[PDB]
Order: sequence, then structure tokens, then C-alpha cells
Amino acid sequence: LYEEDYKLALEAFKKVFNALTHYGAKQAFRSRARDLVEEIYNSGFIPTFFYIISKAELNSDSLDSLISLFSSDNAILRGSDENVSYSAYLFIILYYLIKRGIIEQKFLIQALRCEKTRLDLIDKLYNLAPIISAKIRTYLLAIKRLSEALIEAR
Amino acid sequence: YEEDYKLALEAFKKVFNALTHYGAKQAFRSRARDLVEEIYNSGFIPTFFYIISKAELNSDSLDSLISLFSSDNAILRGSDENVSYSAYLFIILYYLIKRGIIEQKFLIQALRCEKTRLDLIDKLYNLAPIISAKIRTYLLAIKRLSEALIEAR
Amino acid sequence: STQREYVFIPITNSITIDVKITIGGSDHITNIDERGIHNVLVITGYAVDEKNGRLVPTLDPCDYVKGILVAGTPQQAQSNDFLTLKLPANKLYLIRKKGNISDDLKIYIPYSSPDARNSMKTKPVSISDDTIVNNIIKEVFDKIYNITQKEKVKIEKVKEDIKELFSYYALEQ
Amino acid sequence: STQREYVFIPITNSITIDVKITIGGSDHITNIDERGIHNVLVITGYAVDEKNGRLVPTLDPCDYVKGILVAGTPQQAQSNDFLTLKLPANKLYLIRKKGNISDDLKIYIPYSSPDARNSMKTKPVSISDDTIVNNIIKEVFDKIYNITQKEKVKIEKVKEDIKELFSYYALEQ
Amino acid sequence: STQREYVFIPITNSITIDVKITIGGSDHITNIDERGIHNVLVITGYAVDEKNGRLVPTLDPCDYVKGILVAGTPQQAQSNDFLTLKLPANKLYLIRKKGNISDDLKIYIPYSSPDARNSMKTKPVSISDDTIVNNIIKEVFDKIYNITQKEKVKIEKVKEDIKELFSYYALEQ
Amino acid sequence: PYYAFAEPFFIHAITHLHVGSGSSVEEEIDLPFQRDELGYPTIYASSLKGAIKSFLLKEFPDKRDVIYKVLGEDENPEEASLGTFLDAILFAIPSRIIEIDSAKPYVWVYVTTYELLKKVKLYLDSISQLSNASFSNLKNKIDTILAKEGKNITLDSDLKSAILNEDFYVELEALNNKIPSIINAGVPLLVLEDSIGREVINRSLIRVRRIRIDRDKKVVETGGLWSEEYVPMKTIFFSVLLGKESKESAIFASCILRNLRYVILGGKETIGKGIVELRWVKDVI
Amino acid sequence: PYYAFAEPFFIHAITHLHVGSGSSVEEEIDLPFQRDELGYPTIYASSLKGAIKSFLLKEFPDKRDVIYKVLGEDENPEEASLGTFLDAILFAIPSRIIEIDSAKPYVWVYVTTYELLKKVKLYLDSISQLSNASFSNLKNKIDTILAKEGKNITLDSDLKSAILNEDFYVELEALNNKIPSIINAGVPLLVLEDSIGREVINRSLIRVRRIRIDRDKKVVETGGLWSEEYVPMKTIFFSVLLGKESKESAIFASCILRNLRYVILGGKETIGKGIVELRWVKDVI
Amino acid sequence: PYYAFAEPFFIHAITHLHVGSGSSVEEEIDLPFQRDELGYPTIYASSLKGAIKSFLLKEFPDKRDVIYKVLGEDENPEEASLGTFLDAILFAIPSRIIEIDSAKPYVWVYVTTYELLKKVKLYLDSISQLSNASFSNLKNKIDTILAKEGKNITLDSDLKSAILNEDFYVELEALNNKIPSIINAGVPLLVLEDSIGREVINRSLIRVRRIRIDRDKKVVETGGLWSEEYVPMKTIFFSVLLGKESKESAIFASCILRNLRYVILGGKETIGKGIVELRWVKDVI
Repeated sequence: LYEEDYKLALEAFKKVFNALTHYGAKQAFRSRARDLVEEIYNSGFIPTFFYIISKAELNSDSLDSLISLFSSDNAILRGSDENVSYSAYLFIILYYLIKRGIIEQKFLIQALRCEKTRLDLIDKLYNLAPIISAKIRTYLLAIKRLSEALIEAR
Repeated sequence: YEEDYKLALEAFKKVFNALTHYGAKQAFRSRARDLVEEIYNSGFIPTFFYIISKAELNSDSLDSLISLFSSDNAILRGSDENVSYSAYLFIILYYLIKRGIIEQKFLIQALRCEKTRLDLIDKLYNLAPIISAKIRTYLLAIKRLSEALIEAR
Repeated sequence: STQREYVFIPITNSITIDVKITIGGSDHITNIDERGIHNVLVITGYAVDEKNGRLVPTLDPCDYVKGILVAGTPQQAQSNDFLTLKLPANKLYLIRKKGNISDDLKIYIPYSSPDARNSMKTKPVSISDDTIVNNIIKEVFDKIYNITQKEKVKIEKVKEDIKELFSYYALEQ
Repeated sequence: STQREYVFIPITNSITIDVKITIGGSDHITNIDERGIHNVLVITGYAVDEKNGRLVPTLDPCDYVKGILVAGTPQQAQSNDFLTLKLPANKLYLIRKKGNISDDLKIYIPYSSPDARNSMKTKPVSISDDTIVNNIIKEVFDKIYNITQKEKVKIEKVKEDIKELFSYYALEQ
Repeated sequence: STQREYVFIPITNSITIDVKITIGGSDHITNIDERGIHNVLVITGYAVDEKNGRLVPTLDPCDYVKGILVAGTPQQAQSNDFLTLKLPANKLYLIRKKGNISDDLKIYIPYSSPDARNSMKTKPVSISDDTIVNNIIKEVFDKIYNITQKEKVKIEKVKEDIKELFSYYALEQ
Repeated sequence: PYYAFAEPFFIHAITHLHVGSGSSVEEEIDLPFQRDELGYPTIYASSLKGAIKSFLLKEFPDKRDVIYKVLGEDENPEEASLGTFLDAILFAIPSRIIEIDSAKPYVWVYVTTYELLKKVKLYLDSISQLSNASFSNLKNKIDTILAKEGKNITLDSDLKSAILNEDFYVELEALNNKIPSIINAGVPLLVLEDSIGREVINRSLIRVRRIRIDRDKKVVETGGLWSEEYVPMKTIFFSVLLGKESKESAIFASCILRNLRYVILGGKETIGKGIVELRWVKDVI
Repeated sequence: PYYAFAEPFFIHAITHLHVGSGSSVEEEIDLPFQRDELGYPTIYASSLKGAIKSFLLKEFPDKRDVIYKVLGEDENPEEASLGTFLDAILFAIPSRIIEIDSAKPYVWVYVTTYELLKKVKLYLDSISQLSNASFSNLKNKIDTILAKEGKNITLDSDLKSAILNEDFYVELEALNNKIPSIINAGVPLLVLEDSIGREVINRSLIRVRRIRIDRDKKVVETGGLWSEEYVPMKTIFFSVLLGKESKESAIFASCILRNLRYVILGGKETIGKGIVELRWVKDVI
Repeated sequence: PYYAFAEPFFIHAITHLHVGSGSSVEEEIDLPFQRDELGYPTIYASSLKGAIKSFLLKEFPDKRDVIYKVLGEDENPEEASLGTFLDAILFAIPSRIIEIDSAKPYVWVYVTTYELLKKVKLYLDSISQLSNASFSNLKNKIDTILAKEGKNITLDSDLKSAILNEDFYVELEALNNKIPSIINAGVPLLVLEDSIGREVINRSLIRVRRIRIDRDKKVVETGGLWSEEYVPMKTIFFSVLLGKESKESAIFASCILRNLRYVILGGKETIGKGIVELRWVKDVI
């Protein structure tokens, strides 16, 4: 079933891997790939999603650099090493809900701009919480493996 | 389960809109982080008295809260300190209403006129160990929506 | 359908039964068995007028008339007084709630007109004076069910709930 | 000791009802527990005779006779053509076991001396006989369990499975 | 020291007492308290001869006899057909233990000669035998533990565990 | 006909099962289960008969000849046998389920595919012509299910959506509205498409690694690691016992088969990997 | 009589235990705990046997041949072993409790589910039939709890309301107030409904992150962080030990099993994660 | 015996202690303390072993091989270590007291609960079987205390009442006669029920917010404000150091474990956190 999720995990990672100029931000992402995947399946998806966005520190040019990453390949994530890493993982999760048609791409892209709609995004993900958590597993587990392999210490 | 994460979405949505000024928003973001750890360290009843005192609920602010239970265009009046503490007080009462810990009719007639506020605080004190057990995940969700949807100062 | 009416607990005597025979059916709103009285109705914005235990509408939310709304119709007589109100039972403020009501409840309340003779300054009337505390049970509680004053050692609690639950306001003018 | 006996179910006369008696109390072995017939007993090495229906002790293990267990005593009109025997619960050949048994059973079985005048020859017999399934449910399934011809029964199950399960080997002489 | 005697509980006729002694002091090992028997002894490598119920020493570790340890001298009449051992507590092979023991004992078991007459052969035989448990309930336990029929209404329980705990090996000759 | 009767039965795994097949398949398993033509676990008729015949000779040592007449007479005497087992066919494998409140909540469910239910129907049709104890009460149920082929189905439960084995989201449809369930356990039975079911089923199969430890240094030996595959508890295999017409089979089917409730199949009994339960579909119907 | 002796025993954890991953399904935790078929924690009998075997080969060096008989030789096996272990079913897990109100307040409780008690009854019923034993005492107890299925119940205590593992609110019925506890403990036992029990149980499991520090910088090594899964203290498993007639099975059941109280199961023994206590059902009754 | 030496000890916090459990979603403190399976603080034996092993490797630079055998190699671990640590159970925590109903004034007091003692009985009962070493002087103090369960008792005091940690009223009943000061100090020890003790112990933990200031403009950084959780100085944890016989376990027990007085646990070492004192039970009487 999820044979094309190891593919998706490779394009999503190669995007995050490049919009992480600072080396300490890659290492910080490798820390998110290991940890965040293991709270989604012990604490739940949206309890971990809330934790992700709260540490992501949205509402900046960052929140619009994400929108560019969906299509562009020259976008960059700037901010705290702990912020770019947590926000880069928010991309990873959202990049999947787009490419798999769980969340409409047009909704998500305009919900990432209109402040009034972000609450409706979190409200949509709450009802898609059981469905999402099942599908992303193979995808996130692959992202975890790619991180430990590709993100190396100098 | 995640019913309390959905409940924290409805509540934060009401607060996020009733707080007109953006500096009043950045104050509620301060309350959401501090007042969740103070219920951990100090306990519910000490923190509730602290909240309910900086709220400065006369009767003008009580109607804004009582209406906000029902309407979705009520607005909190006051300055960043008062509105944020009054908002967080509503955040708490919203949970005790939507969880049957207090009869909503009682809580609304208690907030209204003169003295059943003392009856409420007296009742809230007897339910203190129950509340401080159930609101942990809820206030922690509010703390994370606040840090996510509200920019810093 | 289920006809119900309001009779409350003042110091006055006009509240003795104040309304003719009960529904005849086995349905009521208020339990009396274990923890004393249950599901005491509280109506706000009304006072009892120290006599003729009817509820004149005030405006402030502070005025209480705590009583036991029960099943019945008012006095089988002139309907010049009572509210004759219907509500889905999710819209009457009960206290000490017990086994849940689920249907719409047509209720009758001892309503008086505003009586715009002069100012209405309400006077909080707490319940005391043990002699009437039993008289209240003797004139109200023992008849509404009759499972009390006959087979209850729980009469002791009914002596206490009146001086603990019901507390209201009155114009006294 | 408790008294029970075994009324088999052939398409055959002389077994309209043989037991002559019913429970006496409310303890049985066989059932109709809303899902068919439970704890049907089977006796192998025994064949049935059309004439004066009863079980004849063949020595062939292939031959058998299926029926039900009713609590009581024999006809009490001959009282000798009945092998009585005390046996535990685990000893019984039972079909569709639903519950445990008392570990103490005294069973009476319609019996006869082999009457060796003619040689024995059993044949498979099914009791489908769409007109005959009606008569014995009239004769036993209601004369033993009145509630079948009452409030609850599944006709599309029970008025089918007597034809479907009960079978035996008959002498056909 | 402490003279504790071992009386095995098989389904036997001479099993009643074969003893003229009881507690004497204020001590015991096996007890019955609202949960069943406790600290049942098990002697492995021996078998029972039901004829004059007594432990016969084989060498098979599969042969065992479960019995209780009652307090009392070896009946002080025969004193020769009883094996006598001074054993520590950690040497006992106890079942369903409750609390440790005085750490140094004096065991008296009914012991017989190996009886080289006939070859040995043992049959594992339990004590379910409801016709015989109500006997030993009366005979062995009650005579020793009158406490059963005095203040310890749990009679079916001690009747429940006899049929489950004690399962001896016998010669059956 | 010389197949006078046929006695189908369900093989219910009380513990995990391991009926071995050498190293016949690839995946990564060194000691895999016995497969079939399309990859599901089966119990071969040789292993199922030999296990029941090795059992039941210790259980009823007095009836050794009755069993030899029916089940083979393993000695050098070679009179023909009277009883035949068919390969046990995977009927339903347990699956962890997360349903979106969707129900009275369940934690696990039975999962079948339409491929597996065709072979069960094939076995069921084939013996209806000789079983004058016609179990059409069961054969019809498979027929209605097979009529609804081409979509995920729930027989008696009303879920409409669930997550099977933490990985697969499926939406379910009632049979038509309702039908009695086969397994009397209070557990729903889902019948999935053959593509989705083959993934959900492969996720219930237990594939463990096992280790041999150097007892002096408490570390694993060199090459002391291997892999095995077990069939979970509560799994259900369906098979049939065909009997030729004889007098020994009458005893065997009446005296011997009534007392088989639990037997031991397969290997690794030291790990407790063989306790299974037979249910004899003549009373559960 | 298929089994000479049959020894059910509980497995009380004295320290947090950790039996290694085993399985092949990828999972989020780096070193997970052994899983059941329902997803609950369990101990594969292959791990029970290997650990108990090596323990006995140390504590009873003189009876080293009785152990090789009942538990199989090690290096060159001529013959199959005689004793079997069944996989250790999770019987009860501890869960911290915020008791709303009652006469006696409680800080933690044993939590079990109806699905787990059904697996135990499956073990007890089959072992009862495959042996002379009859654990009617347990079976009569568990068959009364399984009658109240589909409803949260507290076994003896009077709770009526509680918040388990800080996140789940439950209301509890009382069963009989006369039936004795399954194990010897003043702590009550809650038999939760299987759906809410699965989430309450996943909270009692102990997820742990561990690091390997560079000795020369006192910081985490390059990728020297990993996660790990433990089963709490006071967790009760349930397994059975079985054996066939061999004249060493009788010695095993007499000395070896009657002097086994504490064993070290699982791995991570250098950090104390294996100490466990065995309570035989012959005794805990 | 399974273990050559069994050396229980107490861990006395000289300064505030912080063994981290890492940040987590459901915590609400950014850097929390390692918790138990029932809420109380604890020191995972992996933290103990790694901290003590790293200490010994530099304090005894010539006993490398003796430490590596008992605590495991680091470069190429060709075998298992011979020594085990057990998770440090919280024995007693310093609590603030209001000495009402007495005139002998204490400022603080040691507070423990019964569930914390039961876990110490378990540690002592187990290792008294896996080794010949018995701890009757300690096991009988603890069991004397556990007899008075269901009541708040004070060992070496005459208090009759107190208000612990500013909020919690306790009616203490002095012990029957006396107990010789399990943890020798003039300060008394209270044993509380766990309902109260849970709150008292949690109020006694130290939770501190810290900030990071920009290096040039003297202002806090963005989001550089976090909270931490320490265990108060003078807290006591109970643990055991077990070992199997190797001719190095003898040296370890006889040379190293008698020169182990002060080690450094946990993190936050530059804040002076984690200095701690090991007090062996063998010489604590």
C-alpha cells in the first residue's frame, strides 16, 4: 500500500535537508525526526501537533517560507536552531497531508496565510487525527531513518 | 483522550477573538505559560485567587464573560493585564462548564449579581483536587495554542 | 401532557398547599429519600411578599425563590394568577440535581403582577424557627408524597434541609 | 436420585408421547434455547422398530438412534420394557452440548428383547417428511415444552432442524 | 521438640483417625481460614495401601501422597508402624503455604513395610467422590478442626478444596 | 461412494502456532510457516493428520487399532486408510483494530479475505452432496459474503471505518443489513479485498528473531541469531475430515472425535507453540 | 494425562523488566518490549525458558541432569525436552490513580482488561483438559469477572470513580464484595473495558531515553541517543509450566519448582531490569 | 548464591539533584526530573551506573580492568558486566514543617510513605535470596514500620501534629516504642499515607525558571526562558549494587566500594547540582 511513501519521504527530506543552511539546525532536525515520531504514537497525533506548532513559532516570514517550500527549492528556514528544526518537521507533516490528498492543498496554503483560518486547520486535523496517524507512520518512520543516515556530525 | 484538546480549541477561539488589541493578545500568551506552571507548583486554589484578583471582575467584565459563553462577538474591555487575566478566568470556567464540574446555570447566576461569587469560590474550593487533576492536559493545550497562534512581544 | 406546578418553602402559611390535588400519577421532580431533598428548583428575580406566596417579577438577579416544583394544576379555579409556562426541562435552574429529567415540562408558578404601588425593596428571608420547620413538613412535605411522616426516620433530615436549602427574598410591603 | 428418560424422535407411531409424565419440577437435559435443540442424546448399537417404537440392541456400532432427554419415569403401564441405568455425565453421547450435567443420571430407554425370530437389518432413516414434522412437535415439543407454541420460537429454524438433525437406523420390517 | 503427626486423606475406610491424640498444646501447621487449606504436606516417593491405609516406601519419585500435618503424638499405642523423623522446616515439601514453621520438627507418618511379597503398581486416584468427601469432612477434619463447624461457616470451601488438593497414589490391592 | 460422511472443523489456535516448512519462502524468515499456493498460512494434511495421530494414540491407548484402521497403521502393515484430512485453510486471522468510536468499542477483530473465503466455500460445496447433515446454514453465509465481493465488509458489527493493525485505514459496509456471525466469539469478522487483506493479514503474522546465548559471557553466539514465523493466538483454520464407510469410522467419529477438544500441532512445543482447539462444525451450527 | 504436571504461575516484576525487541515490524521505540497479538506486553516462552534454564543451571548444579531432561540439552540434543513454557500473558499492570473519593484513598491500582482475562481462561481451560489438574478455584473466579464483561468493575474495593494514569476518567461497579482477591495484595484490581484498558495500559509502560556520553567531553556521543521500553514494577504476568511423565518431571516439580522464587528475565540486567518473582498457583489460593 | 556481593546503600543529595528525563510532550516543565512508575522521583540505574562508572574510571586510574569487568568494557565489549545497579528508590525527602502541638521545634523533617517502603522491602527480600547476604537489621526496621500501615507515624519524635510543606495537616501517631533512626540524624522521620505523601512529596520538589541573556545588550533572548525541576538537597534514595563472583567482584567490593563516598550524579553540574553521598547499608548501623 505505502510503497510510494518511501519515495515521498525522499523528496520531502531533500527539501528540508537543503533549507537548513546552519549545521546546528540539521542536527536539531535529526533530534526532531527521532523524538517527534515516537510521541505521535504514544501521546497521540494532535497532542504532538500542538507541541510542534507551539515550538515552531509561526507567524513570520518563516510561515511563508514554508508555503514556498511546497513548490520552490530555493526557500530557506531562518530562525532559532530549535525553531527551524521544529518548523521543518511541521513541513514534513504538512507535505504529506498535501501529497496524499488528506487535506486539500488549496485550503492548507491559504490557511497558512490567513490568521483567522489557522484555527480551522487545527480543527480539521482534529477530526482527521485517527486517519492521519495511520498513514504517516511508514512515511515518518522513513524520515526518521533518513535523518539518522544523512544528517551527520562533522 | 483528546476531547480536552478539542475543548481547548473552542475556548482559545473565543478568547483569541474577544481580545481585540494585539498587545492584549501578547499578554494572554504570557498568562497561558505562567499560570499553567503555577497551578503545578502552587496548586489550583492559590492560583485561582491570584487570577480572580488581577482580573478585577466588577460587573462590567462579568457580562462580557457571561455573554462570551453564548455569543461569539463579545469583547473584553480593560487593559492588557485585566483582559488577559479575565480571559484566562473564562478559559478555566469554560472547562468546568463543558465538563459538568459546575452547573452552567449556577455558574452564570453566581457570576451575576452580588454574593454568590463567594458561594462559587467556596464550591470551587471543595472541588479543588478534582479540578487540578482534570485541567492539566487542557491548560497545557491552551498553553501551546497560545505560544503558536500568538506572536511574542 | 405532564402538568406541573410550583410550590415553595417560605415562612408564610398561604403556601400550605396553595394548589389543589396532585397529578395523581407517580411522577415528581424532587427526590426525598437518601440525601434529604433533591432537585430543589430555584427561580431568580422574584420575591414572596411575606404573605400570599406569589412571585412578583423583580429585575435584579439576586432574588431567589427556592422551592419544590411538583406535578399539578393550580387550584382548579380562576387562572388569573399562575404563569402557565412550558419549557423543555433543560431551562429551569435546579439545585441538588438527581435522576435526570428528559421531557418538556409544562409548569405553573404563583405569579403576581409587578404591583406598581411603590418601590420594591427585597428583604432576604432565611429559614429558622424550628417550630415551623416541622410545621412546614407538617403542612407541605408530608402530603406531597405521604411516604414521609409515615415510614421515614429520615424526617430528621427534612428538618435540616429547610434550614439549609431554601432561603429567599420578600418585599414585606 | 433424579429420574430422567429418553424419548427418541422417529417418523413412527407409538411415540406420540411415551414418557406418560413431564418434568414434575423444572430440571431437564435437552433444551430449545432459541438457537435450536441442545444436548441431543444419541445411542449407538441400537435400532428402532416401527411396530411399537423402541430401541433394539444391535451389535453394530454403525447403527444409532437420536432423540431427546426428558425428566420423568416410564409409561408405568408395562414398566419392564425399559433399561434403567445410573451413569455419570461425561459418559453420555451428546450432540450440541450447551452446558454441564449433574454427573448423576438415571435414564430409562424404551427397550425390548431382541425378538430373534427374524434377522435384523437396519437402514438409514431421515425424518424430513414435511407433513410428519408437524405431528410430533404437536405431540412432544409442546407436550413437553408448552412455550414453543407460544410467545417466542423461530419457525425457520426449529420447524426445519427436526427434519435436519434427528436421524437413525430402523429395522424396516 | 514439636510432635506433629501426618495423617493422609485418601478415600479409605480405616482412614478415619487411627489416632487417639489431638492438638494437646496450642500449635498446628495445616489450617483452614476462609480461603481453603494451608501448608499441606506432600511425601513423594511413597504410595498408599488402602488395605490398612499406610505409606509404603517405593522408589518412584512419581508416587506421592498429599496429607495434612496435625499436631499430636503418634497415638502412643502402636509406635512401631510409624516412621519418625526430626526434620527442619526447609526440608518439608509443603503445598499452599501460609506461614513458615518452627524450623525443627518431629514428623510421625503411618509407615508400612515395603512388602516384597508382590510387585508394586500404583494408580493415581483423586478424592472427588462426593459420596466420600462428606465422610472425611466429618471424620478427619472435624475431629481435628472442629473450628469448621463452630465459627467458620465456610464449610463448602473446605469441601471445595479437598476434592482439588489431595490426590494420592495407591497400590489398589 | 466410500466417503459416507465428512466432518469439517475449525482449528482454533489457543497459543501461537508454528507448523514448519523448512526454508521454502524468502521474506526474511529462516523457519517460516507452511504456506499455500497463494501465500497464506496453511496446515498441510500430512502434518495435521500426523499430529492428531501422534496425539490420540497416547490419549486413547486402548483404541490404538481403531485409530490405525482409520488413520493409517504406521507399522509395516499397509491396509488402506479410512480417513482423510484436507489441508487446513486459513479462515480468519486476528487483527488489532482502532475504530473511530464507530461502535461499541473493540480492540481486536477477525480478518478474512475473499480469496480465503472461496477455498472455504470450495470445501463446503464439495461435501454437501454426502453430508446428509447439510450445514447450509453455514454454506449460505459464505455465499452471501462472496456475492458482496469487491469491497471491505463487516458482517454483524456496524463500524463503517477502522484502522487495522495500526497501518491500514479501511471503510466497511454491512453485509446487506445483518447476518449471524460464524465464530461465536463476540468479535466482528471483516472480509477485506484481496490486495488490502494480504497486507493486513501479513501484519498479524508474528515474525520474531531468536537468540542463542553464550552461557559463560551472556552474549549472543556467532551466527546464534535466526528468525521464525508464528501464527497468532485466536487464529482459525478450517479443515475437513473425510471418512470412508466402515464400522471403525463409526466408532472413531462417535467415540474418538467427540473427545478431541485440544490437540497439539506443529513444532516448538517447548515454547508452548502447539496448543490448538478443534470445534467440529456440527454443533457450532 | 497428556502432561504429567501443570504449573501455572504468576510473574511479579520486582524491578522494571525489559524483554528485547524480537519482532520484525519497524516501530518508533528503538528497543521495544515484546508484544502480544493484541499489542499488550508479554514474554515469549522462548525467553522465559532460556532465562529460567540458565538460572537453574546455576542455582542447582547437582541436579544439572534433571534440568537437561525437563528443559532440553544445550549443545548436542539426542531427545526433545519434556517441559514446556507458555507465553506469559499480561495479567495486571499497575496504574497510578487519583481516587475521587472513598473511605480509603489509593495511590495506585492494578489494571486488567477483559481481553486479557479471556486469554488466561483459554490457558486454564486447555491446560485443565490436557492434564489431571483442575484449577477450578481460579476458573470460578475469572468466570465470574468475565460475566460482567463490557463494564468497568473494581474487584473488591469501593471506588465508583477515579482518574487512571492522570488522563482517563472511569466509573467502576462493584462485583460481589465477597470474592477474594486473585493475588495476595491490599491493592485493588480494576477490570477495565478492553478499549479504555488499552490506553490506560499504554500509559503504564515506561518509555525511556538513554544516552552514551563521550568521556572526554561529557556530552552525548554522535548519535548516541536511543529510546527504550520497560514494563513497570509490580506488573503481573501469567504463564504455565507443563511436563510429561519422565521420572525427572516429578523431581523438577518437587525440588526445582518448589525452590524457585526469584529469577532474572529479559535484558538490561546490568541496570537491574530483570528481577522477577514467581508465585505458583498451588500456593496463591 | 546468584550474586557474590549484595551491597545496598543510600544516596544522600549533598546539593540539589537533577537526573534528567528529557523534555516531553505531556510534561509542562521543560526539563523534568526522572519519575517513578507511580510518580515519585527516582534515579534510573542507567544514570547511576554511568555516573558511578565514569567516576571510578578517573578516581582509580589503575583499577581500570577491575572496574571494566564489574561494570562492563567501553571500547569492545566482548562480554557482559558482572555488577548490576538497581533503580534508586526515593527513600525519604526533606519536607518543611510547622511544629504545632509541640514545643520542641524543627524547621524541616524527613518524609516518606508506605508505598516507598514497600518497594524497599521488595528490593531487600529479593536480593536476600539471590545472595547469602541478609539485612535483618534493615529488613526488620522496615517491617516494624509497615505493620503500622493505614496511619501517619513518626519514628524518632513526639509531634502528634504538623503542617508539612505549608499546606498539609497530619495527625502523627508515634511508633509503638522506638526505632533506632534508620537514617541517623537528629531530624525525625515521618511515614505518611500515600494519598497525603503524594502531595507532600510533590510540593517538596524544587522547580526553577532560568533565562538566557543576550551577550551584548543585557536582555533575555527570544524564548530563552525555561523551567527545571530539582530534588532537594538532603534527599535520600535507596539502591543496591549487586555482583557475581569473578575474582574482580571481590576486589570491587573490598577495595572500590569502601572508597566510594562522594560521587556526582545527574546533570546541571556547573550549577553545583548532583553532588551526592553514598552511605552503604553494611556500615550504616
